[PDB]
Amino acid sequence: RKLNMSILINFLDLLDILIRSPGSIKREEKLEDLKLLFVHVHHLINEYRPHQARETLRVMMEVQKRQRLETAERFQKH
Amino acid sequence: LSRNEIIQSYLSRQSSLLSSSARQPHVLLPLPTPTDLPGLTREVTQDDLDRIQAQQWPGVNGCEDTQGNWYDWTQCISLDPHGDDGRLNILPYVCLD
Amino acid sequence: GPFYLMRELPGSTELTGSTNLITHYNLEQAYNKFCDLPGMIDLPGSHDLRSLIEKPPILGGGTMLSGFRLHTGPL
Amino acid sequence: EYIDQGRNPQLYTKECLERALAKNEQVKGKIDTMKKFKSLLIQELSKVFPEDMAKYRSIR
Repeated sequence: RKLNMSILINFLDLLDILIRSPGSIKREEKLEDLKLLFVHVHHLINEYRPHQARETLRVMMEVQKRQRLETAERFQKH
Repeated sequence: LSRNEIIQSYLSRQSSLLSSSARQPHVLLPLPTPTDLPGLTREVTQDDLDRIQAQQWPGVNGCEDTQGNWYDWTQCISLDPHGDDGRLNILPYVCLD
Repeated sequence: GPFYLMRELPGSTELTGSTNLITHYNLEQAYNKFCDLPGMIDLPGSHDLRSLIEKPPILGGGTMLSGFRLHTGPL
Repeated sequence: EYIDQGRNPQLYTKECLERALAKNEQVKGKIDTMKKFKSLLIQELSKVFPEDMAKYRSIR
């Protein structure tokens, strides 16, 4: 998140520079380097990290069954 | 970023709300020392679970906050962790979508 | 200051079109010798039927009836 | 031949003036956006975490 904020700030600074000094022709080349960062962005913010935590939740899944077993304990109370 | 209008602004706002999402006290959960990789090099046991579920540790369940903000592993408590005045029934701490 | 992995600073002042390029074109003397009223008042005016032929040169860039009306002496 | 086609550089001068005005307006808008971004960064720093936001906004 800090890197994304820094990238947004750097994009604003580059836009201000292009508005103030438009003679830069290599800036677009940096976008190609962003492709490398895009690799990391392939796991950036949306829908891939929580699955890892789901691993731990897997154990909790059986705990959910234990919760059902808790209800089954009522049968013993019967 | 070239052509923007009211419909474009509404679409951008909806996309941002879909992708990223009076007290509103944000519980700044700090990196807990009881983990598995660079934590205590130990497996998941009852101690780590009880420390992350009862104490303010975002190890497995989540670091609980004040004002009865109970943030367990699957606790969808109606807290105010967002930056708005809507203390609705938020999703679980894991929020596995 | 600049720590590790810091991006490069652009040039100080490269070829820029944000400056006042109007004065560099030297358009002051043209505006003074015109007097967008200055450019508009110089379209049909030069300085402060033969007339129909002369007006066409500034606009675009029978015979007996016109000759009977050319009765004029020396003055 | 093109310059002697009954025209002048007034159109080019007006286009240059309009481009300069548009560049000034875009620079002002970018400065306002940068100020708003800095304000939002300071707010998020004071709200959630100030170290990372300050390090990213001070010297990138």
